[PDB]
Amino acid sequence: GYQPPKPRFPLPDSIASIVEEKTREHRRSAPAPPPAPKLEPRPMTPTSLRTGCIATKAGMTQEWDEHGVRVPLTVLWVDECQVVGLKTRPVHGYNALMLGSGYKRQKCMSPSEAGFFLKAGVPFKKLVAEWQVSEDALVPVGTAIGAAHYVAGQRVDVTGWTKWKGFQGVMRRWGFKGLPASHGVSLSHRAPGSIGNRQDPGKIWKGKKLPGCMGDERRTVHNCLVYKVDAARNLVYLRGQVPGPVGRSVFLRDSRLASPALRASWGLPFPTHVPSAEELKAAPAPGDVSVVPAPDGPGVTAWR
Amino acid sequence: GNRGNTYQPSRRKRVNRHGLEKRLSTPQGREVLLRRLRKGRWRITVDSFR
Amino acid sequence: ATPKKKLSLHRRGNRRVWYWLKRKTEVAKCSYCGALSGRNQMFSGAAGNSACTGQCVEQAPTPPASSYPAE
Amino acid sequence: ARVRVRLGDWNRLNRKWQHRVSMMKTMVTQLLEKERIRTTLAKAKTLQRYADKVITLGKQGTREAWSEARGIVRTDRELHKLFTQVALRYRERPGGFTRLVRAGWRERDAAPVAFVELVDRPGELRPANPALQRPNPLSVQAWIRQQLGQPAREPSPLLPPSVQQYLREENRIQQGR
RNA sequence: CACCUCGAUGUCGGAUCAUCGCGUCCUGUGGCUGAAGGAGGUCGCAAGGGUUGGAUUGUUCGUCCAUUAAAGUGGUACGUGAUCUGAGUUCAGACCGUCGUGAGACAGUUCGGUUUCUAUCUUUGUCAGCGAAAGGCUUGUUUUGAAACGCCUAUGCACAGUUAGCCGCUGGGGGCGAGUACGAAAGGACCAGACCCCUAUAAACCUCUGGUACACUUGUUGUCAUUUACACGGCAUAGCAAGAAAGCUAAGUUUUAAAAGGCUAGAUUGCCUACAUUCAAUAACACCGAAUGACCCCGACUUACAAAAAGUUUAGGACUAAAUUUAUGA
RNA sequence: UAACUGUCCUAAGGUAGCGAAAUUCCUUGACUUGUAAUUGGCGUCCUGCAUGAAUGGCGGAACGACUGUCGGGCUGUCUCUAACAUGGAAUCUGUGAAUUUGAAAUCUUCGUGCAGAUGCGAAGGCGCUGGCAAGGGACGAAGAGACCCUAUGCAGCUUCGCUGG
RNA sequence: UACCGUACUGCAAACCGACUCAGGUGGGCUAGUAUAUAUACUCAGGCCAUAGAAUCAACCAUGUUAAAGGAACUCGGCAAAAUGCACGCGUGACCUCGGAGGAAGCGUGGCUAAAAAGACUCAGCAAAUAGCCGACAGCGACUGUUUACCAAAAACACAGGAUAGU
RNA sequence: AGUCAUAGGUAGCAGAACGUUCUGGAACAAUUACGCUGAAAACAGUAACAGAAUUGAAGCUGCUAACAUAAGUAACACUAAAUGGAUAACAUGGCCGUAAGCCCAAGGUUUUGCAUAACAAACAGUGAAUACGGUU
RNA sequence: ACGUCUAUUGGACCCGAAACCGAUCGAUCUAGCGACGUGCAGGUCUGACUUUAAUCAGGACCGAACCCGUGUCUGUUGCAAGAGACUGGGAU
Ligand SMILES: [Mg+2]
Ligand SMILES: [Mg+2]
Ligand SMILES: [Mg+2]
Ligand SMILES: [Mg+2]
Ligand SMILES: [Mg+2]
Ligand SMILES: [Mg+2]
Ligand SMILES: [Mg+2]
Ligand SMILES: [Mg+2]
Ligand SMILES: [Mg+2]
Ligand SMILES: [Mg+2]
Ligand SMILES: [Mg+2]
Ligand SMILES: [Mg+2]
Ligand SMILES: [Mg+2]
Ligand SMILES: [Mg+2]
Ligand SMILES: [Mg+2]
Ligand SMILES: [Mg+2]
Ligand SMILES: [Mg+2]
Ligand SMILES: [Mg+2]
Ligand SMILES: [Mg+2]
Ligand SMILES: [Mg+2]
Ligand SMILES: [Mg+2]
Ligand SMILES: [Mg+2]
Ligand SMILES: [Mg+2]
Ligand SMILES: [Mg+2]
Ligand SMILES: [Mg+2]
Ligand SMILES: [Mg+2]
Ligand SMILES: [Mg+2]
Ligand SMILES: [Mg+2]
Ligand SMILES: [Mg+2]
Ligand SMILES: [Mg+2]
Ligand SMILES: [Mg+2]
Ligand SMILES: [Mg+2]
Ligand SMILES: [Mg+2]
Ligand SMILES: [Mg+2]
Ligand SMILES: [Mg+2]
Ligand SMILES: [Zn+2]
Repeated sequence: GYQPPKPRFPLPDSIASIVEEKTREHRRSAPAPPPAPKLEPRPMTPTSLRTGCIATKAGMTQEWDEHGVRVPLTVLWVDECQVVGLKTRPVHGYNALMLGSGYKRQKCMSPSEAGFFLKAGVPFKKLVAEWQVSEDALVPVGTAIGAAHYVAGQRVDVTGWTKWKGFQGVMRRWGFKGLPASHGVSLSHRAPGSIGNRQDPGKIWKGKKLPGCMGDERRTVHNCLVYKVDAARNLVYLRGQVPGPVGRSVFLRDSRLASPALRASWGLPFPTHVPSAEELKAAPAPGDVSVVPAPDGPGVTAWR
Repeated sequence: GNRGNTYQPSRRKRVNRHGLEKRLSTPQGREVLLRRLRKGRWRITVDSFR
Repeated sequence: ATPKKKLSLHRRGNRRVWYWLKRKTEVAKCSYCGALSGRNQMFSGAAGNSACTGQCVEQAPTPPASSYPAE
Repeated sequence: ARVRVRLGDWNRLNRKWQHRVSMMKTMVTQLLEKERIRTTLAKAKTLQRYADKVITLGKQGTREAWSEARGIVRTDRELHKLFTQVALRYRERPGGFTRLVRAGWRERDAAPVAFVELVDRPGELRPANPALQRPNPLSVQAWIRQQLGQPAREPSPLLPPSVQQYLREENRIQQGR
């Protein structure tokens, strides 16, 4: 799936001396890369973009609010999400944070990709992604991005890859109506119907809806609420559905759809949840459950 | 109704129609036999044997 | 639902690409009897191998057991 | 069209379900009469699952188990073998009474072929592993099995010495009534 | 008119699915208003997406039932039979009426009356294969210009422009604003700016509610087997009937702002101990999985506070090794 | 309205009993019912384009794989489709056709043109080749006769067409 | 007490259809539950050879089930669904007095009881077989016949009647 | 042998030639041909002069034969159901059972039996003796 | 006279009809007739005869064997140059 790449004529007629000296004096005169960011808590600039998260769908459950209404709650789990790489405006063309999640053994990963983690000094992640971030949002390599990055009542934009269903016809892929079951219709109860329009168009359109293998598609659900965050167990409880099956990782970000630059007064820590007293925290061991926050909302039964 | 099976075999009817004696019974049947002889057919009638 | 012209030798060869078989990159060879098969399959005398001399299995000692033969 | 492989369930084997259960009953009866049978991979995997179910039912040794096996297992010469030789042979084995070895393809239809046989018998093709593995009381596993509620589960003879002091008694025979 | 096809080529309908124009019915809007804001008449811009019911006619014509913000008009061989119908326009049977001496004619009414085709390549949807390299290192080094080592990039792989191209593209109604500015007065708004409800469309999901569930559980009829007409087994649509869990699904549940969102190619940057076999013949389970320092699969045991998908376990398969464990606290 | 009288060519101007009917142009015939809404039926009425005792007029029991309409029950026909079962289809192995075919290495739009272009002109696009699907185009394929016209054309039939024993 | 037939096949891979063709092909014999040669299972007997192997495509064919509705679909309830059985009650108009008519509509059914009765099941015509019903018209009195290969009808015939000839 | 003039063509008309088979002139290939070119074309490279023609073919939905394409595509779905290392004798399971069982007729006319490949059709097989059917 | 080109009569440059006139063969398909023989499970209703009783009638009714092909669907170089499934009509 690539064009024929390069004719690559080698002979430069001896102008190669000028280009080699120009390249040597171009790399050596480029600026030194900026220092390690070393982030502590920072101010909330209104036009500043935060990082995202790689969370794992764990299924759906039932909860009732204090007002007494059932809410469909999916539960996501943050699998040791850390910052693996970094891109910034001086050395790269853009300013981004590269995130990693999960874990894989050394024998289970390709040697070209394992070398990247061994150079970075981070464990071998199973998924690597990146998010565009502002200049003041560059968090250093090795920093965890857990459930505490998000707050209860926040609206997020979850991105997921849909369940695979295989090849289906236009009845359930495009939702087309077919022909009647019993009025003389011959062998065409699930036919797509007319596809072109005769000699004057003379062809089928480039965007025609025809049967195909739907499934595994990157669909984003926009502006979904966060109902509960368990910081100790890395659990976030979104309300509503998340695309994808259970066990597949999904992407999260602050909802840019609801963006007045105020972030709707959500209590978002800007660089990440910079943890104070990181000591006195147990490793995977005999730990217990912790406390969580939740939004309330007003008048779900204001009248009948 | 499927066609194609007009030939219903019967030895009595075959010998009684196209046999030697009905050919010899009438004059024009005898000239039928005579031109079968003039053509040179190895089988003169449907019921000839030896 | 019907070809309008006759297919050329070049176009026929291009269309017949799905019909060709891929070569296998591994084979399990018995050093004695020279038999050839996959690494996940038995190809000794119990399976089809008229050339088997039993040297394919190099050790099989199991004398002791005790049970009730139902007769 | 219902999903059987990919959603753990029984194979369809190109047959209606009543034909499918009857064919599996015939094959499990044949598997215990001659202890190694050869068939296609799909029947071989289905036979392995069915053999585990039937062998455990014979291992129960109860009257209801005999009644259920009487319909499941056809021969009756081999209903005795399942309840006596097979039950005593695998009395302490936690499943996995059968192994599968692939044997290539068959001539009539190029279908993959597997050898399916009972393990732990004279005439098997790989040495079995012991069903139990007596624990060292001076190792980590034994202490984990003391702090947590696990039994000893040691290898045992058919009649251990814990019944010897009952059976030795001449006043516990009842004369045979 | 008869220029094109009689080596015969679907129109005079709707069923599904479309694309485009604006001479705009609505939604978004500006001017003139005989302009009380309402409610109207024009006129100017704007084609994003919306235009529903069915009762009657073979009718694309038309009403009139009553709902909406509205129930748009056209190019589409008055779009669309190698997707569907043949209800009407081409016959063959018959009757009634008209004309005819009669064979017969009727674009007068009726009843009945064969819709063939396995996709070559042009499009289109989707899923895949092929598109090799090592170049010189005068090797930075070594003697016994060949051997690997060190370099620039070359492929591969990963993240992939404040980076190309392309697709989708953001629907409304009623309240609250307001018993209101207005207005003798009845009569009631522009602003949608935001909140509450609904309804579409689009994208998902199975948490709820249901449907289905054919090796699940219960009850039962006939009959064949049954040295017990105890239990169990076969067949009768799974024999029948009832109730089920996973999975799928909608009638269910969420989300649908300026730009959001997706698809394909990709300057760069980074990395490289990468010949690609097995775990089931349709991996779609599984590459964001495993192959013995392995719970990947399968089996076994337990769970009614899972009417069953989790937990333990290396029993079996993904073979494999020894001089401190046939081996992970899997 | 024309019942009785007045007229003209004329075999004679159609009775009790029929009629927008198998057959009535106006047509959605005014009239009642039928439905919320009826041009297709039912029962009246009259204005019979182009009805009517041997082309038999007037209705009836029973009968009809005949035709047009109304109620009850019933249900996926439908609102609006979903799951499952069996057998094809899709994968592999074995056997193994035909329709079609000037040669092809066959892009899009606009224009031109035997007047609807893959092949011409202008501009643009396109790594290459397939599997599985959908059928808008190739005026797809299948019949040198669907319909109209013509022939020193045939054939059969009809008659107060012509000629014949 | 001679002559001819005597193999094999004969609802079929051996006959008639170009075929190992889903078509057409005459007569006879037969066991039980049981009762009819129908229906479900089975006896004697026969068969499971003429493509096989797994699997979750879409789609097609044939079916099962489906919440709330129910002809709203459609030229037209076309196609499906529904009634479908033996013992009792009952039972319209119209009519050629025969019929309509099984009108319509409602009870009673398996199993145990040498027996006045009962058990429990959601379900007792328990599985398979065995009419949808009523009303208004049109046409043809009726049963029949008709275009083998798109029309089974109001077309043809029919008993009867009239006329003409002999 | 140097100058001038002419040379687009359908229907049509006129002129010059090439090639195929056979014959006459006594016999022009017994022992082959093969320097790979020549010519304006038809063509030539095994005479020439005359003559006799079933004398020249991409072109008639022509006829015959062979070979492709579609394409290793469609098809190998009416049914009872198969399993065990075999279209198994044995075992297990299933299907018909007013037939898918048995006995005949019409019709067919040897399609009927024998070998764990094989050298086997070349070999076998139809018996009227119960008052069997026919012939009368 | 020979040679060439036209013209007339011939099939007369070649191939192609629908046709017309005679006299062969075909009722083994199908239509009618004729002779001989055979078949119509199970029930239901009505009328008649005889009854100590093993009889007849109805172009009667429901329904197998058998005959036919109404509607729908499948199939359309099909299983079949007219078939299959389910509904159907007749069945003294
Ligand atoms: Mg059809
Ligand atoms: Mg028939
Ligand atoms: Mg013939
Ligand atoms: Mg299927
Ligand atoms: Mg069954
Ligand atoms: Mg669930
Ligand atoms: Mg279950
Ligand atoms: Mg049985
Ligand atoms: Mg599905
Ligand atoms: Mg193991
Ligand atoms: Mg299948
Ligand atoms: Mg054009
Ligand atoms: Mg493609
Ligand atoms: Mg294709
Ligand atoms: Mg003329
Ligand atoms: Mg038959
Ligand atoms: Mg045939
Ligand atoms: Mg046959
Ligand atoms: Mg049976
Ligand atoms: Mg078979
Ligand atoms: Mg219901
Ligand atoms: Mg019943
Ligand atoms: Mg009758
Ligand atoms: Mg009749
Ligand atoms: Mg010239
Ligand atoms: Mg000139
Ligand atoms: Mg000579
Ligand atoms: Mg010639
Ligand atoms: Mg193949
Ligand atoms: Mg066998
Ligand atoms: Mg015979
Ligand atoms: Mg002359
Ligand atoms: Mg004759
Ligand atoms: Mg019948
Ligand atoms: Mg009937
Ligand atoms: Zn070997």
